[PDB]
Amino acid sequence: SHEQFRAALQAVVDPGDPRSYLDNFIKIGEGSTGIVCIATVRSSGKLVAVKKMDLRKQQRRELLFNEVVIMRDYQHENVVEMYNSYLVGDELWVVMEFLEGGALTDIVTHTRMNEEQIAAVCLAVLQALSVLHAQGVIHRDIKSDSILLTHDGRVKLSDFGFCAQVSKEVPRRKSLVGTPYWMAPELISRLPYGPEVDIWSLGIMVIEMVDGEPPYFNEPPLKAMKMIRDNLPPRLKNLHKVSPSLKGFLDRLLVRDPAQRATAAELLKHPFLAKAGPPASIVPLMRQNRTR
Ligand SMILES: CNC(=O)c1ccc2ncsc2c1
Repeated sequence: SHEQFRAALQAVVDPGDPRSYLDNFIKIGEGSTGIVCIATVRSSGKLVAVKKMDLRKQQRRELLFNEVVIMRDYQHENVVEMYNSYLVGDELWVVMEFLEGGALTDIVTHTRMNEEQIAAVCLAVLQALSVLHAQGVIHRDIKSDSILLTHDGRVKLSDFGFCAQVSKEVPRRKSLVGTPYWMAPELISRLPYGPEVDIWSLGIMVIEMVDGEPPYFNEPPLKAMKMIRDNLPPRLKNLHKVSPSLKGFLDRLLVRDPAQRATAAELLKHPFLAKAGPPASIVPLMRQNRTR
């Protein structure tokens, strides 16, 4: 019953209607759970983003609860700040920070990132992931689309709609969740899994940043998963174009056996990350500075 779920949700969200203090909604994007508008706080002129998820157009609508679990409990500097959540009509609305340097997908699609810039992205995702993983939270949809930048070039994780939680009582997850190309093979094999699955997907994102797209991006989703499961770790299209120090890094990420994969915390001490630049090194890549 759609109505029963709307009622369940009302019990966990902030009361009211944000359209009472917001002005001039403009669509800026779409995910798989919903769309993203920006609005203007009416009194102050600050901008915010509002994530709009229709309750009737979800694969599993119980995952919508993840938005509020994360907003309540797992806020952190390398994670998007989510301010309030409402039930509006038949939609859930999350008001959050507007990350105005946009998504990393736009950068990888049109640009050639260098290793200083790649290393800064990787560092900041791994800061986030170690902290989350230590609390047993697995993100489960790591990809360029999930990484947002501020105008001044600081990297934050987004799109926690598919995340899940592990612990002594529930030590592994079993669900088939994410975006096919970035899925870890243990996950595709339906092994029970842990946070190691985010480390694999980060690798795939490294390859995004190096090659421009993930492995097997030309096959339909179903066939490429078969491919990930069977064949060995995918190779850079452009192996010759990467320092041995970054090959050394990717090699610790794209391990098929989850037990021998690196952890977010171990990978923080890997030498490839010493090359990380500041935030400012990423600013040139953004569409508003790229051609200028
Ligand atoms: C393609 N753009 C986007 O999807 C986008 C951009 C900024 C932002 N700030 C909070 S959510 C969010 C999404």
